[PDB]
Amino acid sequence: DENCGICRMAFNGCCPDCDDCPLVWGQCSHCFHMHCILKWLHAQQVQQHCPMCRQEWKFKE
Amino acid sequence: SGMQILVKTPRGKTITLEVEPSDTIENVKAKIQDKEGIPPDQQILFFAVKRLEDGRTLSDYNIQKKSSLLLAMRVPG
Ligand SMILES: [Zn+2]
Ligand SMILES: [Zn+2]
Ligand SMILES: [Zn+2]
Repeated sequence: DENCGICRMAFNGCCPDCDDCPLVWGQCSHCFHMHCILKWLHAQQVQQHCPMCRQEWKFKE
Repeated sequence: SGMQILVKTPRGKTITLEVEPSDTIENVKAKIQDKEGIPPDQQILFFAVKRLEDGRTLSDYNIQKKSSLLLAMRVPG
C-alpha cells in the first residue's frame, strides 16, 4: 500500500531505527526503506531475496 | 598500509579482501569481480547504512581493519 513491507511504517516517514531514510526498490518491484532491507539482507544466510515475495534480490537503480 | 575487510556477498557467504585505505570503491569492486565474478557496474556496496560511491576511497568512509561491507546486486542498465 503506502507502508514499508518490512517495518510496516509509512514510506513518507522514517524506519524504526530512524534523519535521511531513503526508499529503494527491488527488481520484484517491492519498495522498502533502505535501512529496513539492508537489515534484512544482512541477516540472510542464503541467497539474497525479497522478504515479501522471496524473489532473488536486485536493487532497481 | 594494507588491511583485510569482510564482505557479505549476495550468495550468502562472507569473503575477505586485501585492501588499502587509499583504494577507491571502484578498485574494491574490481577485486570483488575477480573473486565473485560480478561485473562492477552490477555491484552495490554498503558500509553500515552508507552506500559507497565510486570515486571515493575506503578511508573516506573510515572503513578499517575487519570492517564489514554488504554487497548486493544492481539491476543492469
Ligand atoms: Zn521500513
Ligand atoms: Zn531509516
Ligand atoms: Zn519482492
